Amino acid sequence: TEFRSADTHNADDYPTVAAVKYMGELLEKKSGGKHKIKVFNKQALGSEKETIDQVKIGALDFTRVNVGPMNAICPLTQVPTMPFLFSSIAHMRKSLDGPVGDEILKSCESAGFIGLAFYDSGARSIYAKKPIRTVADAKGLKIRVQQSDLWVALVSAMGANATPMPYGEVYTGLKTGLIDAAENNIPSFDTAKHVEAVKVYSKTEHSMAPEILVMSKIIYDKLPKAEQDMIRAAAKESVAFERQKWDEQEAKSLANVKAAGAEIVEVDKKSFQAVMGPVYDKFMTTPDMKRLVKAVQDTKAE
Ligand SMILES: O=C(O)[C@H]1O[C@@H](O)[C@H](O)[C@@H](O)[C@H]1O
Ligand SMILES: [Cl-]
Ligand SMILES: [Cl-]
Ligand SMILES: [Cl-]
Repeated sequence: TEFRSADTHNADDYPTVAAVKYMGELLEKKSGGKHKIKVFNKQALGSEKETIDQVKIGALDFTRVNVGPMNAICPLTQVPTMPFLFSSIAHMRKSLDGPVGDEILKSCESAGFIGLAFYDSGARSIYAKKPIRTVADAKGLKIRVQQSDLWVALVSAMGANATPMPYGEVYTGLKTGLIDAAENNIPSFDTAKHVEAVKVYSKTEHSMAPEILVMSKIIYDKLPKAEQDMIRAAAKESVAFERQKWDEQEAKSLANVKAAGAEIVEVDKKSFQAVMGPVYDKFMTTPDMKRLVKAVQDTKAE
């Protein structure tokens, strides 16, 4: 069959878009040409929230979203969203590739989603019209976040005025001053054109919330076991491809925004980490969540 998958990003070569296209190529190979994936980027099939609901009801086969908008519907996705959980991108990758990530992926089935892969999304940092070097600088800042209660809390802990909005509304919001700031990785800051509106990128690195690729359980459950396995393998094998593309995009977008006049600022990251204890207290509240946070931070470096 020809499966459909959604992505919000406009660029046809954005790493997440390229990665699901690569997954499709692998699936064609593994299935002897039976199965294919068509990737609808440019939010053609809806916002992240909308596509999650379409996958839930089986109208859409796959969606590639960030964990943020999955925080309510698949609560263990909150774990890798948590601020300053991971010590480095290497730590994140090892954690997500191992038993922690695999358990989180499996946990979404209870809500109607087959979790297939985590893709890299770098670290998210504040961008605004002024430098945010300490948490005091963030006080009162009108900053967009994703549609997630955890995210509202995360940024509120900095003293900021968290403003949940869909991704597609952020560019115009920044241009018109409806919002002061937002937060994201550099490729998003670049490719969504947020850098056109605000130039100061303060490296708070306050989350490494990854992307998650999910399939509709309704659709998955009707496929033969052998074909379910092909899909899972193709997704898993696409992660290494996504990461190589992601590394390249990190560099390309950094060059783009520096050339465009962005001011990249180092910050007192401990200032921001020091306010996050209550976020763990208020969100990491179940045995599974506590166990998985601990497993992540018990992970040994290579
Ligand atoms: O902030 C957002 O809404 C966006 O952030 C990006 O990092 C992510 O790649 C998008 O899928 C979307 O979640
Ligand atoms: Cl395609
Ligand atoms: Cl969106
Ligand atoms: Cl944001």
